[PDB]
Order: sequence, then structure tokens, then C-alpha cells
Amino acid sequence: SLRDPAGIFELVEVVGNGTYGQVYKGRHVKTGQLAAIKVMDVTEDEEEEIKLEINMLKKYSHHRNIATYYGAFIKKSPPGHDDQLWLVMEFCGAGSITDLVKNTKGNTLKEDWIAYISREILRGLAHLHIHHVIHRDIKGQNVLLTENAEVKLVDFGVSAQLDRTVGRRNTFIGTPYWMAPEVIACDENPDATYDYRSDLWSCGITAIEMAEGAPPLCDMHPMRALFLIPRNPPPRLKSKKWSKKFFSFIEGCLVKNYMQRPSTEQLLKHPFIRDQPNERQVRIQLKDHIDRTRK
Amino acid sequence: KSLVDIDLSSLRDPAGIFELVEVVGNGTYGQVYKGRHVKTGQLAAIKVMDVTEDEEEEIKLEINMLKKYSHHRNIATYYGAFIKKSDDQLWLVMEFCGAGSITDLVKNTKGNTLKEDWIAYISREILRGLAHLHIHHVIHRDIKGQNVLLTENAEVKLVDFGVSAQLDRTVGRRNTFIGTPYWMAPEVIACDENPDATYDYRSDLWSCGITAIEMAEGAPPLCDMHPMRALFLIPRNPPPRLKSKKWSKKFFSFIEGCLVKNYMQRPSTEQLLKHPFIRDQPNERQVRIQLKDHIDRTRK
Repeated sequence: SLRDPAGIFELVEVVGNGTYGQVYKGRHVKTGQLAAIKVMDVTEDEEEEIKLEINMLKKYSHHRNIATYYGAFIKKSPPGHDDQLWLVMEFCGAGSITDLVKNTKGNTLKEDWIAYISREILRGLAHLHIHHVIHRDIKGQNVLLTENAEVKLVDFGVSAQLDRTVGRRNTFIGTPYWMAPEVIACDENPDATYDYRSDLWSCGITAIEMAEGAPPLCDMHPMRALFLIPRNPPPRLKSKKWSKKFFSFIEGCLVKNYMQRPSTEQLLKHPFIRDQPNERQVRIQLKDHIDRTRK
Repeated sequence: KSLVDIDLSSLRDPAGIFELVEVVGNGTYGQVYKGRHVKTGQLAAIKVMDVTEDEEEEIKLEINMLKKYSHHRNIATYYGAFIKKSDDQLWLVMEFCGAGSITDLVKNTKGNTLKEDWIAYISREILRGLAHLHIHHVIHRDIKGQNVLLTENAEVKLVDFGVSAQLDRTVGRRNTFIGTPYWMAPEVIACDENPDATYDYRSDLWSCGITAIEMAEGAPPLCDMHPMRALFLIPRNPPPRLKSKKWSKKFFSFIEGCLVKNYMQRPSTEQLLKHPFIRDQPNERQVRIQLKDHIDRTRK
């Protein structure tokens, strides 16, 4: 059964805040080995159901573009309060793509770096989607880089699955900026769907976050952004500097009606993603940029 | 008993002023840790949040936005903001209330329902704390059972981690997150008729009405609905109403006053303090004794 993490894992620094909880750079206490730890409130005394749901999904974390599952821990709380679940995964040494862009001059990545990273996110998502798993938490903070620029998604469907089964009393709306229109309830969409294509919208927003350092509407009160996402036209890159292929990729990700949004396999064939003649050079440049940022 | 080393206008290192008396083992999001005021030995509640070194300028701005207001028996006193350098830790410090929240009170009661005269008493105490904030031009913004605490002496106090500047709702990009919707009044939710969602003093009174339903039924309306769907329905659905017919007409009437959907037609805090459900409490002395005895029994 799920153990208290005391003396096994500790939380060191925050890497992200998402749809269901927070992600930390954590540490295996007695080795000093790093881990990505996703901390999520869960309905109290549901350890058996939690273990069942995690065990059904963990095999999907072995893929090269998914941070590998290590273990799961629970912290108990007073009667009636949600328990705290710690989902422990591998940490990729270079940290998140959001931190990389924050630490880049002009808060912008080179276009061919964005194509490379976006393809790797799409490959991780295609693995989950073919296995009928929705991620539901795609954003720069949830995409980590290793020291040689391998790209891995944090979480492999657990937060999304626990939300829908075990649940919790401490629910919140969360930050809206990576949410697709179908995830936001309105007159035409009163029940707000769970469809794999919502991850592709989030992938488009993440590409804008790599290009501009922040998602669209980042300077707006989140309640006004939540209202505007289903109403506004698809977001677009602000600068004219980008290639027509990059604008075209964003148009594919950011089709507002999910029923008309391309699949993960269709986006992997988009020229922006499919045609990367400078891939080896990009990985060398990313490795060098990670090294320079560190110092 | 006024603390003499408090400074609500500055961001200081907490050394020699406040200390934590437990480890920060549950992360730095929505976590309040037990602390101590070093000079007096008085316990304190310390909300610990991770902050970037660049966020300090925004924190100092928000500190300047804090409004001045005295201590009040129905408000857990805010003791200020501190920075514990390393991301650094921001500490927001407040008076410690040791008997749990109103939500814990109802969750630990048979049938997850409080007696009507306890609800009238607790609701009046919440309204008295709100009247103190509102007269000082402060909106609380987060009235709910979890943010109404009890002391060991059965005093009812609102949580205050610096509500006039919303210090705990902004730092570490917390200002980009929408919390739980269930206690939100319609005016704070953006929609076609309300594109610029705005809090008013009266928004707290809607939340007070939802908190009275929470005491009556154990949970706010729509509590287990997906929050995005609840956010859409609050401006559309009729005012929430108690489900049981057992309650008095005065209690139904008080809920109708709190839960007027259009804030421009919702009564003020001073008007709700005169509502018969709040104003007329012939058993208030006995209710206080019952609450104290319930707290004593729970403790052991």
C-alpha cells in the first residue's frame, strides 16, 4: 500500500502548477537522485483505487518521450480533508521548456528548436492517444529536457484519470491559458468534453509559449481569458519573423472546434514537424544552450 | 494583547519575529503551517509560498495596497509578510485558531448538518467580521466554511492573510489561477452580460449565504459537479435554496437575501445584520456553550 514519503522523497523546488496539482523538482533523500513529483489532492482513504488506476497506466510511461514512473506516496490529513498524493517520475536534468525560454535572451526559442521540441511532444502524445489516454496537462512547465535535449512529458494520464474516478473535494478551475475551447463550459458546450484532441490545442499554445515566452492572453485576468478563449479567433504568433510553415502548424493545432481539429498522427505529418533537415544541429545547439544557461 | 514588533508595511526577514514549529513537508501550495511569535510564544498560522527573486517588486507593490483596519474579534489578525531567503519563501502570518474550521465542524456532526440556531450564530459572527472589513473598504473575497475558524474558546473568526491586497492569491503566478467556483457570486464570473467580472462588498454576502447552506447540508450547492460546469451554471441557475423543508421561514428568508443574483439588488452587510434570522437570537448564550462543549468533546 501507498506510503508516507518522509525520509524517501522530499520536494526541493516548484517546476509547475497545472490542471490538477503542482509539479516539483524532488529528491530521493538517501541518494540525492532527482525526481519530478506531481502533488495532487485526492479523496481521503481511496489508496486501493488510486493504486489500481496508477497500475493500469504506468506501462505507458516507459516511452522515450514520457518521464518514467518511479512510485507513488500518500500524505494523510485531518478527517474530512483530502489526502495528498505524490506521483514520482524521472526528472530530466535540464528542467522545463518554460524555464529554458525564461532563461533565453528575448524569451524566444529559435524556430527549428520549436519544431524539434513540438515533434517530441507530439510523439509522446501519440503514444498516449493510441492507448486511449488523454494527458490533459500539456504546457511548457510539464515538458522537460535532459542535458542532451531529449524531451519528455511529465505525467502519463494519472492526474486526468484520478480526477474522473477517485476525485477530491479540493477542486479548482486552474490556470486557463492552455485550455482548448471544448474544456471551457458555455451555451453550445454545457458539459465540457474529455477528448484527446484537447491535448493538441495545448501543444499549439505550448509552441506559442516557446516562441514568445508566454501563452496568449498571459497579461489578462484569468477569468476574462476563460471567457475569451471560446469567443476569440484562434491565437496566432505576433511576429511576422516566423515561417509560413510555423503559422500553418499553429493553425492546425488551434482549430477551435475539436471535431475539425487534426489528430496527433495528422500533425506529425505537418511540414513544420515532418521536415527537419537540421535536427542533429538543433540537438547540438540545445545541448550547448542548456550548458550555457546552467553557468 | 497587541504584538509590538508587527509591521504591516514592510517585507522583512522573519528571524527573531516568527518561527515555524513543524517541517514544511506538504509543499508550498494551499498549505498553512504551525508557527510561533518568538517574543510572546503565541502560536501563529504561517502560509508558506515559494516566490522567485524577481517577484519581490510585485510583493512590495501589493504590500503598499494593504488597507488599514484594527483588530476585530471576528477576524483572525493578520500579522504581516516576511521573506525567508534561499526561489525564496514568502510567509504570510496570522493569529492561530486551534479548533478547526466551520467545514470541519459540520463534517464531524452526525448527518453533516448543524442545528439552525448554530447557523444563525455563526452566520452573524461572519457578518460582523465582514462589516468591519466592508466599512474599511475591504472585500474579503473568499468566504467559505474552510475560511471561518473556531478558537478553543468557541470564537468565530474569518481567515485574514492580508485580504485587502490578496497577497495569497497572486505570488508565484498564483494570480493566473482560478480557484474553486462554488462560493462565487454571479458578478465575479465572466459571461456575455458580465464581460468584466468584478468583486463587490456584496460578493461576500452571497458567499455568506452559500456558507450557511454549507452548514445546513454539509456542502455548498453543486459541490461535486465539475468546476467548469458549475462556473457556467452559477450565473444561470436560480438562487440556490435549502433542500429540506425542516428549516424555518426566517432561515429561507435569510438565504433569499444573501443569494440575490444581481449584486445591485442584494442587501448590504448592515441590512443583513438586521434580518430577523441574524438579529433575533434568544438562545445565543446557550449556543456558545454548546459550541464550546462540542469543541471540548472533539479535542478529546
